[PDB]
Amino acid sequence: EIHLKIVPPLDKVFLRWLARDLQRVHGFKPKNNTRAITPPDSYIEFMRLNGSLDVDLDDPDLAHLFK
Amino acid sequence: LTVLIKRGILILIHKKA
Amino acid sequence: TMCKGTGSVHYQIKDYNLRSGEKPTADCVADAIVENRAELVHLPSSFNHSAPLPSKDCPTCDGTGAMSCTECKNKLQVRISADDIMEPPWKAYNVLKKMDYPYEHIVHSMKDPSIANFWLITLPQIVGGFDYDEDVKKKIWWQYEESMRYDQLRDLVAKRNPGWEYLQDALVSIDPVRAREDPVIVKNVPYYKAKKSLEAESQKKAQKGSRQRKWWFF
Amino acid sequence: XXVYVLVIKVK
Amino acid sequence: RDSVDFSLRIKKRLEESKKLQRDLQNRIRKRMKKFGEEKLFVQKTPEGEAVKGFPEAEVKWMFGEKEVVVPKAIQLHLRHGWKKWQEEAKADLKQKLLEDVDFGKQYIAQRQEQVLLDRDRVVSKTWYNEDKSRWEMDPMAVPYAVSRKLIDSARIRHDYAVMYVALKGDDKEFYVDIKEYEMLFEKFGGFDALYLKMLACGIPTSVHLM
Amino acid sequence: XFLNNLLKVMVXFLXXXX
Amino acid sequence: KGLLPIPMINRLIVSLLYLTKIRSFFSDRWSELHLGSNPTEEQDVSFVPSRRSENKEIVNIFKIITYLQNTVSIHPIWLNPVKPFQRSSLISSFSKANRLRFLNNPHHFCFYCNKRFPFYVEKALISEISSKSLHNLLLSEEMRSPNVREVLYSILF
Amino acid sequence: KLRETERERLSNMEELERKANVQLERQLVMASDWSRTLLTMRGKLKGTEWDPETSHRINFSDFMKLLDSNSVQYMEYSNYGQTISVILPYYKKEIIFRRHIVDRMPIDGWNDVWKKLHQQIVNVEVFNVDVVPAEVYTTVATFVVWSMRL
Amino acid sequence: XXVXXXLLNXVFXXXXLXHGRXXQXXXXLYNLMXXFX
Amino acid sequence: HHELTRFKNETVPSFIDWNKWEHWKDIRNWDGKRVAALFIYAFALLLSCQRVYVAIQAPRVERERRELPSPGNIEKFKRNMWRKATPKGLKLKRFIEAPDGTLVHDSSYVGENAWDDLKKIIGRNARIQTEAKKKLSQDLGVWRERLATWKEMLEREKLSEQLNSSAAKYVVEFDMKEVEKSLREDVIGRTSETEGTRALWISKRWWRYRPKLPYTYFLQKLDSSEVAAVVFTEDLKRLYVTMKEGFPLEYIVDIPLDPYLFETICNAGVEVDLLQKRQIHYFMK
Ligand SMILES: [Zn+2]
Repeated sequence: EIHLKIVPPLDKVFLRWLARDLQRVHGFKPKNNTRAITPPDSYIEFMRLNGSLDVDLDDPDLAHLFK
Repeated sequence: LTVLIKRGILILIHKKA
Repeated sequence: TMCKGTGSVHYQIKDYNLRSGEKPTADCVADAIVENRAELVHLPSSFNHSAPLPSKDCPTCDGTGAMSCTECKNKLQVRISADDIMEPPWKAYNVLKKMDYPYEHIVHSMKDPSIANFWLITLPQIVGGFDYDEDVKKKIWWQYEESMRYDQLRDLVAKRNPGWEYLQDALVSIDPVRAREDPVIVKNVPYYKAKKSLEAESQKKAQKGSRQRKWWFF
Repeated sequence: XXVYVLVIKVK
Repeated sequence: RDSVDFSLRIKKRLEESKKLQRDLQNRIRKRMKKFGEEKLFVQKTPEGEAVKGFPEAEVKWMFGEKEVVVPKAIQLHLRHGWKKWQEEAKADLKQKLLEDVDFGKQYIAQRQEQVLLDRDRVVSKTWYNEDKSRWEMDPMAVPYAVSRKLIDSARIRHDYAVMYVALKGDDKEFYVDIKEYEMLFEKFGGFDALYLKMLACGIPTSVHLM
Repeated sequence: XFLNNLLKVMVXFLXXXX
Repeated sequence: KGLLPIPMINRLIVSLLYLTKIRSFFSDRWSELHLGSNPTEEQDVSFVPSRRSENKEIVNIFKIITYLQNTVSIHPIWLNPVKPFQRSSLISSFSKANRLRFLNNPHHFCFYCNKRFPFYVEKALISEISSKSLHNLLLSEEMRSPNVREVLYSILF
Repeated sequence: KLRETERERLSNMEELERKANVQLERQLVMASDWSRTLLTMRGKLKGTEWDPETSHRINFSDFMKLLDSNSVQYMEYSNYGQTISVILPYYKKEIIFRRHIVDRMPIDGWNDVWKKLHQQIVNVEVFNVDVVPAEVYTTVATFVVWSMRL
Repeated sequence: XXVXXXLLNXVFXXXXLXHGRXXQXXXXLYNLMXXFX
Repeated sequence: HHELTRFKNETVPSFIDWNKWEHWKDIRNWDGKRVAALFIYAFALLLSCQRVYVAIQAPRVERERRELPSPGNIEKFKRNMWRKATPKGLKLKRFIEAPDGTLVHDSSYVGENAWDDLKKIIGRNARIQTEAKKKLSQDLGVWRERLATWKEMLEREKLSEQLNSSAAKYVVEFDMKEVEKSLREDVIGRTSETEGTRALWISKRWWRYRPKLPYTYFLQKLDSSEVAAVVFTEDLKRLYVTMKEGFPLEYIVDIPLDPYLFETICNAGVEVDLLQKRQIHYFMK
């Protein structure tokens, strides 16, 4: 089935730098009282190309339930 | 050409003599 | 790497344990340096500063510029293989694998729409005999235009147009490591500005000298 | 001197 | 007067950024003073070994006997709004395809065709090794199948030298070498990033002793 | 598992004898 | 082909864009350029022109040497004003200026007369499973082919 | 109509003369090499840059500074970079050239070092001495020398 | 000046260089790291 | 050397600490040494400017004192010579360095618009002397003032083009439709009968004596598009060249391992191959 390890034999330094950059970019900070800012046409076009704009058709709430 | 300094050190050198 | 191989690393006094009743002068700092009551710290010459600090020898390499491999130990400095007699393909390929084939001769020449079109698209389509998808071509073009931001900003800040310090801070904001070494960006703005004004008045007085030097032989 | 293709000089 | 105007716009947005950074620093100070006292210092690198291209003079922050990391200020505030309008656009398109009937069917047919094309492309590089009598795949396009999320399960020999990878909707257990993947993508993360992007996607993984 | 059922519907046929 | 990266394929583009300046966390573009493109566009060697070429040269050398010795002596004691851009084709001279700009020295191999050259030209199974589990080879630290294993086994013998 | 025959004759004459031109270029380069190796053994060229004399060692940083100062214009190369040497003029007038063997050029400065070297250098010298005739020399030589002592 | 309409919103560091993951993947990875905190 | 160390340690960083611009920009507290250094910079600037002015001016006065068949035909003849020299669509500019510090664009060098659109045939042969020209003209049966003035005017243009190249900068531009056509023509269409007969033939005629040649001349002749092939040995410590003309064709060039070697092997456009030895030859040794 599925299994994992907490201490893997992978490289050590890369995990530390990935975690540190994860704290430096994300941290834990959420926000809710914020109005969304519009992206320019360049970021919008790149988001179109990468295919991350697709609606979550996987979720069978109402998107896939009729199909 | 590959001279050996003690404590096991191998040093490559120039051509010959 | 802590001296990059140059060896002339900068030094700085970080903290000073001043006696109660004195002022932070320079001679008191020197006297503390005599008795080592000030924190002497090493700054790399890779960091370039507004004030050139004393550049002395790097203690990590003793001025040679290299660190010996301390991971290798004296007990295992020798092997048993007769690989040294038959010159292998893998040693040559490995020693040549750290030569990088330095691509700077095309990256700088690449900054042209027609030339970028050629190198990026036309050559792979001709040599490989394939054809790109439109997603591939458009992602190449987007990543290219995204990469050209720094050189466009460098060209714009090279004009010395009024208000160029804002574009200077934009350059130091977009990419730290490259802006730490760009010779166009000046570390101290009032330095360059007042030196420019002083050079203007200096060529004014140079014109005065070179114009009154021609009024005495007549 | 050196070859100074326009991307160096024009832009 | 246009270049100077653009540089003044840059200046005012940079002043906005510095004000944002200063007030976020103040908020961090007010929120984190409940634990300890600040010990800001530039700790000199204790490694002496990092020739792998990592930046120098890391900053160790102590607020008492604890650990804290200084984050980016304006970048987080922009990422929140960008993900917010991402969510709003996705929800608007969802409810719109809930209103109409034909455009949703066209969209799901396009998803069907693109998934078919991706799976066909990833199986265009397979082969059967009859010397060992198994199925093998190019590891080169193994990440690509991950991008479409085409992987069913991961079976891992210890020492991380060989993967056996299952295809979604297929009964084969493809044999792929990982030494070659390291030799290909050692500048791009190697197998460390490979196993990490198995782990991030929440794919089922399991290790065995072969 | 929408992708899994989709691929179950639309199984293919590639030789690639090597 | 790993010696000369310009092929005279997609790895060239990848090294052109992504490798040039921490995580950088993106190998997907490599595969996207790889599979996002679809192709749509006598083992018998001949030494005959090789032999006929040296035949031609050995023929021509005699007359050329006669004219040369009639002209020159050696004693015991316009075109483009950039030398590489002559008799070079369009695609050969294309990347030539790209190398001229960064590296300026041709070494200009012309000079002869030092102390070394006083001559002068004159022109006119219970425990087996536990053993399987026990072995701590998870640190590889190897970083070729099994044929090399055979030849190295022979060398060791 | 006969001027095209004149053009063809002039083209053939130009072919002959430029054949002779490149051939004389090769003549001079091989004759120069032969005269060089003939003058090397006799010792008449002793002390010049073609037969230098040993001196003190040097480090990587001194080589880097002398690279910034444009002194390096001749080298001696061998063995994939693990043993290199340089040659410097000095002012004794009498201008003499000395060789200095560089110590432990570590791993990865060369692609930067060759960034400057290739622009200063006028002529590199590469030595080709294999291992097996050297080893045959070691075994036969220790045999004969120790038999001479005996 | 023609691209500068977006460049004034593109001078904000390098925001289109670190986005290759959705929010959920980030959260999943985040809870799969160590519990030092 | 004892004082120079302390001079580096405590004088020049203290100098730049006094030359730190927080005090300099405030004119109301300019120190006496501060304005003294200002005056030193002014004097140095004046001296340097006057010296470079007189140094630039003096050879111009020297050449002034030393100095003291339509022109359209000249333009067409120079056009013909440049079309003989370099291929079509490569336009090469002579952008002249002015003494002041600006870059003047002349528009009369033939390297720009040469590509832009019974006595003429013989007279266009300047590679051959006029002696044999008149000898073979008497063999034809066919004016000395015109040849004399051709000689004079070519001397004039030679002197002018020599003078223009003292201090100038150069700019290429290709013809990307023509250049891409050349790539399709000569990279994809180079179908020589010699496909792979290079390394094997060396492996057979190893008994030949190939003389030695240096690295830098090997580079200088490889770049020239004079060589037909380049051959790599399996230890990458020897390289047997095979050019198109010469006596001998093949030589031996000993090689340093650097990337620019392989870069010029590429940009020259030569035949690249590596001889493969067997697996006993490194066990025989
Ligand atoms: Zn050091």
